[PDB]
Amino acid sequence: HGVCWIYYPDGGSLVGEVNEDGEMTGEKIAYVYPDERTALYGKFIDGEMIEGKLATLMSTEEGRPHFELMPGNSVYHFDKSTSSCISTNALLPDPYESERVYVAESLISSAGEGLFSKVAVGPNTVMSFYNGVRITHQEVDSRDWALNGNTLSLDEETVIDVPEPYNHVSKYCASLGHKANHSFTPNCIYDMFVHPRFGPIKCIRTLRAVEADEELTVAYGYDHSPPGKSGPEAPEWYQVELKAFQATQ
Amino acid sequence: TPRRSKSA
Ligand SMILES: Nc1ncnc2c1ncn2[C@@H]1O[C@H](CSCC[C@H](N)C(=O)O)[C@@H](O)[C@H]1O
Repeated sequence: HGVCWIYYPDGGSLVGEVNEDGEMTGEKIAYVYPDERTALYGKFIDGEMIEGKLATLMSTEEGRPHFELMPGNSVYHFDKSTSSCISTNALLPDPYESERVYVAESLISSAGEGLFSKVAVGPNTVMSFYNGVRITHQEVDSRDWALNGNTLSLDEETVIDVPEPYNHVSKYCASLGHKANHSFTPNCIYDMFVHPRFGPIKCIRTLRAVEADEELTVAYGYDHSPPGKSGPEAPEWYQVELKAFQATQ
Repeated sequence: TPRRSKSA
């Protein structure tokens, strides 16, 4: 029997034996996270996760992976959000993310909560996921900023959002990317990611080495010179910090 | 003026 490994540009991968139709279908298929250690092992159909259990990729021999199931009952499955449903299990955290980041009071004055690293990692490390409901750019761009605190463009046709009350960890903790605060000197970036549970979303990836307990920040990238109106389209707190920065140094 | 979401 032959084994196929399909790596996504983000570092994650699908591995297992394919059927006659050459499809990733069976009870022994697995999605392996970017650390090439954490995995979701179980039932998949044509590469789509039906029932994946947390496991650890122990070793690989001639392309053949050996997994060891983690103790526990938590199960995961493809659960792509819609414009109204963010998740079937809002309180089930992502296992990879749970070992890399945590939420706490931000070190940035009056910035509420922030996202912090649990471990020291090197450059280009995926740390968190930015899942949320999927809505149009027209809907987002047509409403008050008060409702767009957590909106992130996925692509030309979709915007990901984490609307109230899901912006509270007590109501939603499946992903935590929306908890990272803004910085004009960020240590992370938002990057494309294909997640076995959340589907196509964005992730938070480090730009360089980060230490344990260091706050993770990303440049929100709001339009500073929007064509059609001489005024940076962004919330007040952003415009304030922007001026302070452009004057800082 | 139009875009009101993260990422530049
Ligand atoms: N550099 C900064 N200065 C002040 N507020 C910031 C900031 N970066 C982010 N924020 C705040 O972050 C919200 C971003 S969502 C990030 C999580 C948020 N601080 C929380 O506690 O849920 C924004 O609406 C704004 O209130």
